[PDB]
Amino acid sequence: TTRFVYFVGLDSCSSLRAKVLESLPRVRGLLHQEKCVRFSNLVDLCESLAASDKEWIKDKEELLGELLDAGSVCLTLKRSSNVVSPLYFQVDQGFETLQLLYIEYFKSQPLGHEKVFNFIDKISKEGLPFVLEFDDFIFNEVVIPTVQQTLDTIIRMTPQVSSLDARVYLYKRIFLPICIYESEMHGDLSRAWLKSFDSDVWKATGPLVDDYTSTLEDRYRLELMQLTALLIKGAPTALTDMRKDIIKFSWNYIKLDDNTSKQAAYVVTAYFISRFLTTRIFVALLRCHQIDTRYLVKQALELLAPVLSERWLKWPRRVLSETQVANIYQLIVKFPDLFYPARDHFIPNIITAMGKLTVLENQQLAIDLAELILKWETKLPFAQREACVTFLIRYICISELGKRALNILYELLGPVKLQFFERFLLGYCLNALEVLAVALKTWIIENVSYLQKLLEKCLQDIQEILQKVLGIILEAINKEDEPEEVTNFISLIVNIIGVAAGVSLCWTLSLYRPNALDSLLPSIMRTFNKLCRDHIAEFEAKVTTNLLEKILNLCAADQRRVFLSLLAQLIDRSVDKDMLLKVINIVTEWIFTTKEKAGILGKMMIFDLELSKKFNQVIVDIFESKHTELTARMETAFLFGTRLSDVSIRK
Amino acid sequence: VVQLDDFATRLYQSKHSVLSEICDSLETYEYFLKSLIPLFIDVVANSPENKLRNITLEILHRIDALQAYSNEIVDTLMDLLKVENELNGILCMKAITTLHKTQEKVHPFIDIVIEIYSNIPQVVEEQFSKQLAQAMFSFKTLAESPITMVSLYSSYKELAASSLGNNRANYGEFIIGQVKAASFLAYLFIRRQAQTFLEPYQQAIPDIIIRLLQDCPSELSAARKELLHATRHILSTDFRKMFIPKIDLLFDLRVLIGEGFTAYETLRPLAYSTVADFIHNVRDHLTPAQLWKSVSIYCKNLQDDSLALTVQIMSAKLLLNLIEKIMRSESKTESRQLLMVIIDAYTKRFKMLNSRYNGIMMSLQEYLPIQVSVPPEIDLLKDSRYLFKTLMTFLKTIMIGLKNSNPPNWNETARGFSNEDINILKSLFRECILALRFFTKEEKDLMEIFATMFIHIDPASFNEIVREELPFMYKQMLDFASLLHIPQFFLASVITSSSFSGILITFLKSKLVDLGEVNIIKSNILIRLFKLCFMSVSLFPAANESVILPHL
Repeated sequence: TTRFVYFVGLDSCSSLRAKVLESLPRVRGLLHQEKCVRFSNLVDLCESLAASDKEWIKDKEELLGELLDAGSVCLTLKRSSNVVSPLYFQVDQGFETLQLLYIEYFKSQPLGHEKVFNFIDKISKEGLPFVLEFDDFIFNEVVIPTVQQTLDTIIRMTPQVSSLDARVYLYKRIFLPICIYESEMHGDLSRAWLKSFDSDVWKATGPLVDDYTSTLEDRYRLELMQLTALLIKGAPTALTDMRKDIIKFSWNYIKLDDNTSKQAAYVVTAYFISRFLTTRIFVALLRCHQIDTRYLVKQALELLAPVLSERWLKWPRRVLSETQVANIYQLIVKFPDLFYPARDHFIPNIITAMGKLTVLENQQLAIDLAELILKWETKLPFAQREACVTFLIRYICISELGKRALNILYELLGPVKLQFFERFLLGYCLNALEVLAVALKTWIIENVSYLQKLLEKCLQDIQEILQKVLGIILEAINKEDEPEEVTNFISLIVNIIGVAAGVSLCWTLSLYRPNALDSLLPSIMRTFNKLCRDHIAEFEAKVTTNLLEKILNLCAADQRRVFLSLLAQLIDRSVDKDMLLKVINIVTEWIFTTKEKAGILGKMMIFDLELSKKFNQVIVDIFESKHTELTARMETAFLFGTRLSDVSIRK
Repeated sequence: VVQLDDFATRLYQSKHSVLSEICDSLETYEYFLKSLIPLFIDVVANSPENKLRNITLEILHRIDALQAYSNEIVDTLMDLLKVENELNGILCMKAITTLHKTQEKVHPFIDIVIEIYSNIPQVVEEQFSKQLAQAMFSFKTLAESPITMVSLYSSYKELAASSLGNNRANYGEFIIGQVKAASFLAYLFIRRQAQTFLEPYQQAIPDIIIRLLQDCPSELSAARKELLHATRHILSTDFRKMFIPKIDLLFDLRVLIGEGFTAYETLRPLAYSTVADFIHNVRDHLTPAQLWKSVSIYCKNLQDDSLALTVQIMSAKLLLNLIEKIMRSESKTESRQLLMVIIDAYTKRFKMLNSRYNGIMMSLQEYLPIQVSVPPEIDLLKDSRYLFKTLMTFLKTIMIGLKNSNPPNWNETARGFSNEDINILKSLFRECILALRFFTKEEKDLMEIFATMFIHIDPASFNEIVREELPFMYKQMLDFASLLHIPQFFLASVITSSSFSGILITFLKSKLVDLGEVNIIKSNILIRLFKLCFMSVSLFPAANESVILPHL
């Protein structure tokens, strides 16, 4: 029979296909006579016919219903789990191929009653709708007055008794995407499905909601909650009768015994209150909870707090009067931090509670609580600022999260204990960052004064943090002398060393003052570090080379000997971008040691066979502005630049 | 001094004094505890006297006289455990247990806890309170805390209470007592691995656990989670793992009873992990019908997209675990049907993965108003890559096992397939090559795994698959050139080279007509295919000379 299916599929046997079409009623007769008659064979005939002729399936709805019934009974036969393998795949291929036939027949005409008839039939079949084709059809349906009337039909025939819980869940799983997608472009979702929804759902589900049992229709309950919430978000409910119906609806689902659905009911009630007596709901929602319930209660609290002001913070404070639940309270006091001035007395108590609780998820909660305490202390009125600075300094010492804590500590200390944190590798780096940030901004001055100890002793990365702290403190003081001395010592150490710690020290010294050892071009140590960088071309040496020291060492003239050594090393070593730039700058300043300039020119010429192009452009500028060995090497450079490929310099 | 502050705080009104003392304790040694006792002395749950006593107990728990307070707490716990009334001593029992952990009367405290646990069955029998059962569980924990030898007597009392356990107020009390008995059984299971069980019947505790699972309502989600924890502690003991299968006939009873949505959410991952470990241990003794039930339920779980990546991947791990039991038995045609279902499930998973390719580079569920769980933040592309790589690794061994299960010279070579087998293999090829589009060395290794898993297939079925799907081969190389490696790996092996040369050469001869007018990239792919076919004869001249001679 499968060979017969293929033969019918081929276009050559058109007469045979027509003869088979003549016998369309007869072939189903043998099926009505499972094991004896293969459903898969007849369905395979069906897809061969459908592929051959597109008009074939337009009038096979009775045939499709008979095939659905046959598939249902065959599946019930194949659901036995006694012997190892009575389930044979041919019925399965029949199932998904019948699904494809249904997809094609649904593409034939846009009416949506046949899909829900299929859903009604599919209550007993274990096989779910085909993942690709059926979901593509659903998406096409989702992607207008016809949409509204289809939704109206969907809602009007929704409560059919023949539907079962799983198929109802799939039915709602398909109903939601059209609602949300239209909500993406919606103005108010008032474009007549809700008209029948008025009477067909909340009044109809009265016996269902009054069950007071936690069973499988919790899916129905949760989807009703979600749909009502979406409708409220759209807000087309001008009339108040449906509003009263929905508030009674929410109260009744509050009355259900199942917990998670109950916090879902509170979430729906919070949405209803936000859209437009609530103190009891608030105080009940402040009660303890677990993970699956904490997510719901915290979402309800977040959506309920902003609208509770006009409908107040004494009750949560009283609740705190009598952990994970404590973390939830920290969240629900951190969010209304903007509302903290309204409850003036709550701000100091909340700040104290946050400070007490602060001293993974736990670390994030502690950081959030510390930030909330700092913000509440700042916005409460001083003594609060000092307390916030001390708490943030302690948090930073305990602990980029450390950089954020340091910034928070500096902000709190802006407007005494910060000096102790500044007083002498994650903890050391955090302390150095806090000292630097506080110096940049009562406690701020003490931390700036004590940042010298942090710079000298942070307690490689810790040393870099301490050097950066010294540089930042010196720059802020420039706008005490101890931060400047610490920065100068760090610069001297980095320049003498000639890895990232030295580069950070050089950058901090350059930022603090141009007169630092690394910053100052005439300084011998910085030029020696540049020479060390050029020899191998050790991040301190690279920072010194990139700084103004290497470029302006030639103009300083000491730095002259170190610059000559740098030029000799660069000529001896391979050409590198930083080394070539330093050599070019040194030569330009020398023209405006002679042997060092000659060596730099020779190194550039060797690098020629874009850096040499830039050096030759500088040479062009010099000649526009315009010792025998220097003259000879200038001869060589001039002729080599003439030989170069670039048109501009040659011309 | 704290004692001075307490004395200052001390210096109808009883409730107000208790509230003020509690507030002072919240705001703020032996002397401090010493001053607290007169304050409590100076100062039916709703009853004002009971409320004041509870407030004093809470204050004592928050914070010589400490020994007297501990003795009073022990007496209150003993009274609460023995009798339904005066059950408000849970805080006192917790404070006494905390004091025992850290003052030298730990052994008398453990003895009192054991006495309370032994009197708990009498209280339960008389009632048939719930707080009495909770106090019994707390006493069992407090007795397990020290290294005292009374642990054996405490365990015997707990076992007796569990055996005894196995109106709305009555229903709630029974549920809470069942939860407390579940906690006690979990403690007993934790202590069971250390030494041989002294209970008269080893399987009696698993039977009690199963009965409690049946009895526990869906409302008590925490109780069912604790029962799940007890079940995962069951897997530690091997003898109990041997005893369970004769009792756990149904692997799905725990899920059917969990009709609540809370259970419907929490049960799947952890409970399926418990059964995963259990089946890993007891695959030898599984009934073939039970083997089908397990493989089918885990196929459905893998099929369901509501589950997380971990659940699907561990289901796949158990699937490759069960192919061992599949091939250990006789290589009958009926046995291979389960493996065919396995590969069909894998293909369906690949189909669902491929359906979301364009979306990654329905999934519109982020905008629902009420989310019942924290939304995942895992990157879709990285998750797809990891899932596909691990599933490919699983299919490597799955296909090796399929090769080592040839049905009736047939066993050695030329395994026989039915039409459905060719259909499902062509599907697997379809979605696998479609998934390779997710896009180096890792992709080359994946293609090598693919080549290894399809070279060992029967040459006739392999030839049919290649002949049917090579147009899709070409359609895919037209997009990404990295797929050119699969024909190279096919021609590299001597087994598949002789056929693949013929199929590829006839397809290229068919498509030679349009090679001219087509653009540069597509023509380049075509010439690369021709070049690969031409080195195919160079690599293995003996088998390729005859096939490539006529077309030249």
